[PDB]
Amino acid sequence: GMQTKVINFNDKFSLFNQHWSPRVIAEMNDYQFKLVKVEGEFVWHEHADTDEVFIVMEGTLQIAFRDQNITLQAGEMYVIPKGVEHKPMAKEECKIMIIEPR
Amino acid sequence: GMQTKVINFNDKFSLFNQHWSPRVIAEMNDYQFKLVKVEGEFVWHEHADTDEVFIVMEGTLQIAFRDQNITLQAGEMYVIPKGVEHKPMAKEECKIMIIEPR
Ligand code: NI
Ligand code: NI
Repeated sequence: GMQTKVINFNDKFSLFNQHWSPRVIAEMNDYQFKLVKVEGEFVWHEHADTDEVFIVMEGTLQIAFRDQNITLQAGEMYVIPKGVEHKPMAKEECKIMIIEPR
Repeated sequence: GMQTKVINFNDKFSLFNQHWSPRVIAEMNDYQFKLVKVEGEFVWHEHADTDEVFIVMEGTLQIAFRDQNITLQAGEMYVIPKGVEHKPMAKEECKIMIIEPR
């Protein structure tokens, strides 16, 4: 049945504990919805050809930009415009969802 | 500055009470993230050329299909494949997010 394809975020987060390792949970056209557990600092990087979306599901995420840091709480999102250098970070474990093209 | 671009779902949902009237809260490439308040039944329809994502933020949503029904709670999502007829319904007010091409 179609109900089996209803995705529960909490159920999906329970399946892995590894950090900085996105899990694809759904596809929409040529885009993917990915769950990630993060802690500590990522690296400075950019996506030259696409905007990237961060939705915080649980915890507190920071994203460093060249002149400022932004803070995202649970129930908040941000669109990183294409070509913009950034470095995601989390003081404690943070549960996020990323949406971007395949 | 850039913190002004952080989107809080509760803050956006509090800006309107009108039902079945999606409000665009963000854009990712040629896609839109839209918030909607729904209650009662919609109509049977399809999107021939695109998948459509529903994410329930608060309440309970039912989506009727021609052969079966699914139920989504807060913290759950479903991808309606392109060309598939469906009719969203909510017994009580339900807060949702829809993601699809502009
Ligand atoms: Ni990135
Ligand atoms: Ni629809």
